[PDB]
Amino acid sequence: QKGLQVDLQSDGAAAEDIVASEQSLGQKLVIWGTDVNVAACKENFQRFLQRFIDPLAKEEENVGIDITEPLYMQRLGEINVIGEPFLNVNCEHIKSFDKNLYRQLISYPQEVIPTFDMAVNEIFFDRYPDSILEHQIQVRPFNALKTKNMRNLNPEDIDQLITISGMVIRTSQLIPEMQEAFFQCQVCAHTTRVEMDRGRIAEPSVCGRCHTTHSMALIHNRSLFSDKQMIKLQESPEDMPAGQTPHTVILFAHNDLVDKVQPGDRVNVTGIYRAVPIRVNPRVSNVKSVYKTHIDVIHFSEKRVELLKELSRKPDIYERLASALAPSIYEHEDIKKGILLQLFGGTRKDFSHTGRGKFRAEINILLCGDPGTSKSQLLQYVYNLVPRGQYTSGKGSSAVGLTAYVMKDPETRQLVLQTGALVLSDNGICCIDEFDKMNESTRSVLHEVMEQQTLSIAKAGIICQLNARTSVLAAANPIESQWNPKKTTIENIQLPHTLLSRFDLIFLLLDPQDEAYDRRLAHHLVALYYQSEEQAEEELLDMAVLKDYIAYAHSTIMPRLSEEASQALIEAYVDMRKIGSSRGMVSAYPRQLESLIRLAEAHAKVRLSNKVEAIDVEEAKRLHREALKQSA
Amino acid sequence: GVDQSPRGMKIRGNINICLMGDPGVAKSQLLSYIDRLAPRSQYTTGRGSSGVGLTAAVLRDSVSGELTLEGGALVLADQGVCCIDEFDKMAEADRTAIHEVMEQQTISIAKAGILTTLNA
Amino acid sequence: EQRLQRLERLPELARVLRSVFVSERKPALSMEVACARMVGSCCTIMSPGEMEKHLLLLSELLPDWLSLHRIRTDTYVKLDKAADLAHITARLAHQTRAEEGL
Amino acid sequence: DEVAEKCQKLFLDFLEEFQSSDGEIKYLQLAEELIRPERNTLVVSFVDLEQFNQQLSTTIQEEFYRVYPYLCRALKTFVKDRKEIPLAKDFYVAFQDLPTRHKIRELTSSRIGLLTRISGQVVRTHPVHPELVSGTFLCLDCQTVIRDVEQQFKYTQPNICRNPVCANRRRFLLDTNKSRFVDFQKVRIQETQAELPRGSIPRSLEVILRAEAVESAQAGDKCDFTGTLIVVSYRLVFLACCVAPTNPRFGGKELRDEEQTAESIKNQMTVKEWEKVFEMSQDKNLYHNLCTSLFPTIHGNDEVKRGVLLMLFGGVPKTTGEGTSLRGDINVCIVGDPSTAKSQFLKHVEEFSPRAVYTSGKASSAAGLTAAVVRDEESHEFVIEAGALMLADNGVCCIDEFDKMDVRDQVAIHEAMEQQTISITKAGVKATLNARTSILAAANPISGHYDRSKSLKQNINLSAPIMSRFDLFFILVDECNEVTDYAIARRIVDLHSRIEESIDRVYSLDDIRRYLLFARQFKPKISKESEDFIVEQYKHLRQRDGSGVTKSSWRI
Repeated sequence: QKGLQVDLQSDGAAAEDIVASEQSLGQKLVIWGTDVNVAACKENFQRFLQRFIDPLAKEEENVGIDITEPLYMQRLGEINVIGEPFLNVNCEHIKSFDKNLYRQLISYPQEVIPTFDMAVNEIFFDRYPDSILEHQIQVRPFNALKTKNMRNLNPEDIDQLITISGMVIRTSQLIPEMQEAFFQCQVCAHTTRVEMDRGRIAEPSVCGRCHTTHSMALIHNRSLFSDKQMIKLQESPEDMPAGQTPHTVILFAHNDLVDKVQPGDRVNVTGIYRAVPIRVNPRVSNVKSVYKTHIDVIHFSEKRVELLKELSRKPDIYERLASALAPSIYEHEDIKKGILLQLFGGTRKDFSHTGRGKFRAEINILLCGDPGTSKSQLLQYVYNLVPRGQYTSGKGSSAVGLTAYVMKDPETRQLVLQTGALVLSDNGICCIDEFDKMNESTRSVLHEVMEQQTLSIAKAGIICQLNARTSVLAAANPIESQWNPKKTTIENIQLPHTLLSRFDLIFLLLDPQDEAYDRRLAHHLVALYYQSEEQAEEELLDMAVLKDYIAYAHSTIMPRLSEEASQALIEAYVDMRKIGSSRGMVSAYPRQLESLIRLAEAHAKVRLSNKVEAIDVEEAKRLHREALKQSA
Repeated sequence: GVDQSPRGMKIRGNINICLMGDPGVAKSQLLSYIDRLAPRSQYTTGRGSSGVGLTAAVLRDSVSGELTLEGGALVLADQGVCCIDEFDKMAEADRTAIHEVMEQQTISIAKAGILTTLNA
Repeated sequence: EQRLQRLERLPELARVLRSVFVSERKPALSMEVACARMVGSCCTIMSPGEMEKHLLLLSELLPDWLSLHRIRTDTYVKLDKAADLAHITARLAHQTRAEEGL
Repeated sequence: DEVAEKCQKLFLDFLEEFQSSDGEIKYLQLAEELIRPERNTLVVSFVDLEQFNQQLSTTIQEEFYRVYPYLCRALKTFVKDRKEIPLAKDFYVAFQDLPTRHKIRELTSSRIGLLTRISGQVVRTHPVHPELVSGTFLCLDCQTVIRDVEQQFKYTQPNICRNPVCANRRRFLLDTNKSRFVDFQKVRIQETQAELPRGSIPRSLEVILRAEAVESAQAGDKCDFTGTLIVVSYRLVFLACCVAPTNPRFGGKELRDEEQTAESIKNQMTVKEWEKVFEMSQDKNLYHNLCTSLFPTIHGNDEVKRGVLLMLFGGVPKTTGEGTSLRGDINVCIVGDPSTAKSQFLKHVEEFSPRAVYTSGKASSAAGLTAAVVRDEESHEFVIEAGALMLADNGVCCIDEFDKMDVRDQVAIHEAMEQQTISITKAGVKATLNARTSILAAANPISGHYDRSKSLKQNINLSAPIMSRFDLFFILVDECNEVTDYAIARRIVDLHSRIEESIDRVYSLDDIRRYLLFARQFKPKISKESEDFIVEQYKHLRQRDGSGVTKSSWRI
């Protein structure tokens, strides 16, 4: 938009008295429609680039920029060397300098952002006037101080700087948008740059020297275009409400911002919440009563880390955290003991130099029992706390509909792909029930998801190989929902041998008929049945520590094997092979050997130590030993 | 019973009762009386209509561009009495959704897209 | 022995690296983004593991033809593309004869 | 403009000053062919133009759409001095030989007017269609014929007629014998599976070639088109010029299509590829040292390492007396592992050899990988779409889990291991092609493990017609001794503890790919002392087949 400036003086009179001195007749000029003047906003921004000192700036992140010296004074020699004339200015630095300029940028970023593009050019010419680039230096403000949602969009926030973080599902193709028009005369040679601002189409009927109507043909092959990438984004899963589906806002990206945000990441979108009337007919100027809400995209503390390190040295942290996942059942701690190590998994390693690049270090736990007795709380509690959890139904959803399938789409004239549920929870945890009565076609597609970590689907002329991987848990059930001592554990599980062998541990919900067994289970649920909320926050820690305990070791401590603690894995592998009695000479595959290494990496990750000793190795084989006696 | 949801989790509640009997032993007297007795209880039986219109009725709303899923006996009977006859005659898909709406009374809908939790 | 085949590509890469910086229209760039930009542009069937090796054993011999430094993210690589190849080839040929004469 | 005129006068002198091999110019022999009006070849080398001028060739590739009519009038004037030509036929610049290649994912908004080169491969094939270039209209208002009507990218109509009184603001009339057309093909390219390391977003791009660029354009060409991207409602189209079918991505320039002598290949290859394949080819353990240097994570089992190396080479597609090519490729498959350790055998080949696919049982239906047929949505015509077996020509296709599949898919692939061709005529649409792709199958037992009580034919699902058309058949050796698990466990510890340090290969992967093209050069022959040794060894396996009386298990 190119708006004019209207002076705010008395119409019809030049100056009513007031000699020499300037009383109420100074610089009252301002843009008509905005309380931001170019002659006033530019002067307030030049001092922001010269008189701004941030002593609290770090050195590992601001390499090349001095801390004591002004930061923006050293950035003059950085824009002309990176190639692209686009300066990255953080909105947090503006509030710490002037509070008046910070409120004018967010309230109306339509004329303040273009004003900043002309102030940097004046300072850049006073330092390196010889170094030139493509077009001019533009300012891309990002990282605001507002965190709202699509439902809290007040009607007073129209055409303002709103920053809402989310997750991008999929992106569109490339839609060229012709900006400046280009024409060529059919008689002479003359170029004309017609500004097609505000979505207007017009062509001049008078040439340069020919001066003949209908003699200047249009050529749309030498003008400047711009790709229009339609990016969709909804509410972030970490701050979304429960009980309703989130709203998706359409995002636009032009210039160099096209193909920058990959679909499937969590990038803070900083744009301007604008609104344009939908044009029904491109010929006749029609205005729709329902506008289109579009947003033009522009671009831990130390009080909690020290508390997590003190608990790592305590030898009781592994027992306190394992009992926090049992809010009702007192016993049966060995069932949920392996679930705590599932969120950690282990540090993923790369071996592309030997022909084996992809490798997953996640732990897959296998459960079995009655779906409702003791498994009703272990399927809905790991979904509300963990933000990377995706719940889905087995029988309610199709086999190919859960993953990434192919579906017709006559809108884009291309057989595009669609997302699912487990393909979005990468590096997290997937939630899925009903594994004993699941579909036959669904069991077949799981032979390469959690095994090969590469979903290769080549059908209907669609060559696509997905690289999504996520630890999936299961909860089986016998043919009679009860253990039968007359038959072995092999006949009870109806799953084939190739399916149960891909899982690590194995447990089973047993209900003994002992009289003394109810003395330690029935006397516990009644004690907490009449008690309200006068003991939950007194004898048990809060849930705010568990969410912050796993968000630190997953990107700081990378444990690895050594030379002494790794020798115990060979001797323990030979002893667990000649089992017999139950099934026979089995367990002769590198499956249980690979899963045993994942158990040692998960135990050392909770202890906050990259060095793995022989203590954590003895604890890995102890969990596998209890799984054998449970199913026998 | 008690509906306070302590210790983070949610305890059980709502009285449950099952009855087996041939539909014809004056069962309508025990059903029509309890239907008008409870303020939030609609007269729904096992027959009279299709099985995909009383517990899983999908309505394709093309006026707004969404996808909803309603029932007929467990979507509008909050803190009331759910009246239904012939508990063992429908398909297995209709009896699977009862595993979560009966214990803690939480409607779980997850058919690839519809991600919501109804409270009834 | 890991750089013997690299010295043979010096008269070959002198003409390939000259055209890839002109057709891209972009003046200056970096080496971090070069792992996914010019990795498929230069006609080299060798593994990408040795792609960051020719950017150090060539600019240090001729600092005038290519001047750059190292940091941690988005470096500043400036290649003098305004020089004729009639004299650049004679400059890189001085160090080539010294390698085969050892 | 005077800028475009300066780039044409100096370019005219380049065809006479810059020499080629001797004291003759390569364009001199090309001028003798342009006299005959049926061939218009104007090949211009870019690696040789920079030797005479560098700053002049910068504006040529930067702004090519504007200098398009200037190249047609400059080359026509230069050839006029050689010999007088008629004034009734135009030409077309055939600029090829570009050492710079651009990726399909590397594009912005100012890619128009840039003379670059795009890689990839074409799948769909469309027939030829003319294009109005030099036409002649006729005003229906004053009955006047207007000549010299050039059509660019829109409907260029004469807004002002010859009579300066009125004009025709509607439609005209297409001339008959006074309109020159140029046919083209609207093929559909596709991203290559060997250049997408991250992200799986398949798409295509409109490619339009010239008149003489036809013929050599069929479903299965891995060529790289060269031209300039043109912007059209508002769509995208890459105006190509010539074709050059070579190896995927980079690679060599000779395989099984062009044959020459041994003295002309040494002048094109590098000097580092001579002594490497000379002193190492005289060893005695060359067939064994290449097995451990490629699979360091596999301990023992020498029967699976010596068959994967021979899978890439194998036999050659010969020709019978009547002129019909039969077999010429080796096939192998393993069985005896419930997809626990055989998965690494297909991954090492997929990363190494770029001409390979990867799929499972349920991921491949009846067609898809062979030849899919579906009616087009914007043309309404039964087309033929290539599969995965046609893109991996002269290579090897991978497939795992041979159990979760029906019976209709095995019937449609029976002509792959015996005839190595695709003959699908569906709907009166003939589509008979050929592909020399070996099937790297991997059978899976019924109960997961090999049952010792049942017979050897009761543990697999493969019948007799399937195994008869297949070549080599291996079975994974299963040993239940205390020394088997004691030796394989030591290799796992050294791999997970010493990251990127357990590999001790004697030959790196850079020289293994170089020795792949030397095998397809000198074709070996058959000695006169070997015909008596083959006739005496087949009778041994003939009695080994009939263990009982006549038939038994594997038929040979």
